[PDB]
Amino acid sequence: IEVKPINAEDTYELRHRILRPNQPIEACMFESDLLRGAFHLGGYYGGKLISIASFHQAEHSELQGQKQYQLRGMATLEGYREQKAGSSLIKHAEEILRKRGADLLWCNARTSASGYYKKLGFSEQGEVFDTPPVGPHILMYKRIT
Ligand SMILES: CC(C)(COP(=O)(O)OP(=O)(O)OC[C@H]1O[C@@H](n2cnc3c(N)ncnc32)[C@H](O)[C@@H]1OP(=O)(O)O)[C@@H](O)C(=O)NCCC(=O)NCCSO
Repeated sequence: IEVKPINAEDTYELRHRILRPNQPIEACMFESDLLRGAFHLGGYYGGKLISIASFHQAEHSELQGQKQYQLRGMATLEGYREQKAGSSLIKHAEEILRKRGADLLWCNARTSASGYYKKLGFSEQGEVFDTPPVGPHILMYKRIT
């Protein structure tokens, strides 16, 4: 897997295909892409973008740490999962975040992906909640100090 910077617009196709296929493409144009300091990473394999992840500064009222970042749009294409594409994006992002002085990385994780974030050292906080129309989510976080 090769991890490279990508632009926000480069994420829409895979966000749409993997995360939100039953909504218009506009549902994948996350407003948070337009928040200060947002950045995006792609994982490439055999000449194809196959994994994506997006990060921006956002301090969650319920997590402790002066500077926090949120992960959105975490997805790897079927056929290319279980290759450490996702893990590679997260580790690369952790370097960028640590260099920026961020204290923690959090996600409103799909409960179906909770084991993935667990393997990457995230913890669950609070209770499972629903996010229309994309189902059960749970707050998860990793302290990176
Ligand atoms: C969740 C994921 C992004 C994972 O991507 P990946 O590239 O396959 O991850 P990876 O780095 O190869 O996997 C890392 C580890 O977690 C495990 N893992 C991956 N997906 C998992 C899941 N859904 N549940 C539990 N464990 C998982 C892998 O088996 C691997 O474990 P080992 O090291 O023990 O073999 C991908 O399966 C996916 O896109 N799923 C559908 C969309 C989704 O749910 N995205 C997350 C939304 S959170 O807001």
